[PDB]
Amino acid sequence: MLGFLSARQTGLEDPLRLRRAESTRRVLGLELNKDRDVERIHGGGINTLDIEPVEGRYMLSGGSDGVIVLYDLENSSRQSYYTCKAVCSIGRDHPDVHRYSVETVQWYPHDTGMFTSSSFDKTLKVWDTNTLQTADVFNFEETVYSHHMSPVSTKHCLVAVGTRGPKVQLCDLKSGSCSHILQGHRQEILAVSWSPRYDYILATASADSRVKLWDVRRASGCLITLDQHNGKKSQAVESANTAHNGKVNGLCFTSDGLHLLTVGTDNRMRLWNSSNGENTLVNYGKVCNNSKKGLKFTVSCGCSSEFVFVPYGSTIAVYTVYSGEQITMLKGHYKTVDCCVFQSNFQELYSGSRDCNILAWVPSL
Amino acid sequence: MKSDVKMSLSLPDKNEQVLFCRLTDEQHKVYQNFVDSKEVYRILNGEMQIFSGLIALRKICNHPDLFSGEEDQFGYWKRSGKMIVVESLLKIWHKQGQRVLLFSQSRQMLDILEVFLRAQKYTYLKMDGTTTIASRQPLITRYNEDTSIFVFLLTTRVGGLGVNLTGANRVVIYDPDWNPSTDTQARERAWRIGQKKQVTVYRLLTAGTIEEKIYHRQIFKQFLTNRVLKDPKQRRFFKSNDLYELFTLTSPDPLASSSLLAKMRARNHL
Ligand SMILES: [Mg+2]
Repeated sequence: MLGFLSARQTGLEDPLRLRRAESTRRVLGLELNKDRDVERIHGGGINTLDIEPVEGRYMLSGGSDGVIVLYDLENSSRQSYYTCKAVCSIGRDHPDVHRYSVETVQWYPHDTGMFTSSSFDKTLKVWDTNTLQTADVFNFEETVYSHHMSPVSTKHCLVAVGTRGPKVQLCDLKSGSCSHILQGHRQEILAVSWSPRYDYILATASADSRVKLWDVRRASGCLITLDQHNGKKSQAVESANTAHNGKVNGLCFTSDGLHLLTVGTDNRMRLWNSSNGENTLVNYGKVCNNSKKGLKFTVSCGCSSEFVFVPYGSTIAVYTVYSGEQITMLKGHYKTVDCCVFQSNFQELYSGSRDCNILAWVPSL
Repeated sequence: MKSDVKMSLSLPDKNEQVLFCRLTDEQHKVYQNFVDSKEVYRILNGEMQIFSGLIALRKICNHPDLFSGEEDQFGYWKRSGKMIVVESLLKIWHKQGQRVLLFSQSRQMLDILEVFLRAQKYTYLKMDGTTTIASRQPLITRYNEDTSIFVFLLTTRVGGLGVNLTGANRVVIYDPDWNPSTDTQARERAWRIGQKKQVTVYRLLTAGTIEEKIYHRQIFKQFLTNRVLKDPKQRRFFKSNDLYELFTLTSPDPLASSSLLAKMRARNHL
């Protein structure tokens, strides 16, 4: 560390070097902080967490009890110990409270004033943060497994929604248009994720073992269908070209958006080239997931090496994205881990679980 | 539209008059005896298909070719009010030295109008679905090029729909269609890029007959269309309830989450 400080101060190394190497050191030293706590407000398991992209101060949380909690992650107290207090909550007495499990919650990118949340009550509700009243509701004929707003779209404000239906619903928040559908899957879409690089590229993963990349502008179907083998087992595409040997219940683009991470119920995670959907053949070992719903996992950002934090049963397994080497397994939960979300400013991780807890993992020292 | 472009296109003026013709006494008698006929009663009871009666009434307003009544041959112009109007209009327009575009939904009615025009000394030209396709564009070219030809007899289905007939100057839609756009395109066959003379469109409806009801249906359809092509603030069609009493003869005499939220509150408050 002193070598790094001397190299920064004297100009030998670009300051980016110290930032990234130190962020990596902080990620490797990630450990259950009993020096930070998150206030318990969910009566049920936390399915989803979303730290706001701008300022990374506030966190959303969606529980299996249908409540939504809005936490403050800043240590406003002068103590070195603090509990991330719950600023707001869409509770059991809120007239717009979700009637069943909240399966996803997402901040509106580009601004903290609005956030969206989808539930098994077959609704995607748009919320105004400040008044904490619904601004819009998109009713679906089938329960929602996962929604996603493009983190990048300065132009369009589409929400890609995956339900048990075989079609992907695109809901335009600008004048409310929930008619657009991307058809081509055959079973429940368990995960949807817009590309962080391309405004109109959407990756959708379904229980039929297939992951498709779409260009929602295009009028001619999915761009790419991910194939495990890349052509070794090639068939006229009616049932082949599966990303996994089970359900694909998790999607995550790497930070730069040039690669796609899929996790499926074959107990595998794969890394794909997001441009041509070619498997990179990164091993990653065995990733125990048997989740019957969407599995939310995140990547690191701004480190010397990129990481992926995947829920591994009751632990959070940390892997290097581009080598497969499992960094470690963070074990502090008591039941299966449903979701983890990465605070990119301080290399902090928050993970929710079915045990009605949200655990902060902070670097040691 | 030809209102956001027309000033930038140097098109001549346009009229869209709708004439309410009157049934003649014999045409009225046939229509009255058909609405009073038992077949209409079977239609109104759901026993028989509405299409038969609708077609019969449309034929009656076109011309009583149901019962074919010298100078009493088939399709004599004086037996139909719309043909009386057409004869007067053709007389005036011929003396005004003008070229007319005479449309009809029906091939049979087009044949009647052809026999009528040849009863006059008018020189005409006819293009329905039977005229061989290979001759249709020559026909159009002929009509557009030499002005000795006075009227152009057209079915709205072949004579509408993309053909350029700017050599025509007057256009009369002899008979309405259930579909509004058939007649919209038929009337727009004249007032196009290339029309150097003022155009007026005449739509002939028999007053108080099925034709006025078809006109009401297509006004309603046009309003439903304008609600979603030109503006969503359309005036409700109130002229009628558009029901199954059209078998009655009634001869007259990045967004920053606040524009977005504001739009949401707007949409939902409605
Ligand atoms: Mg054309």
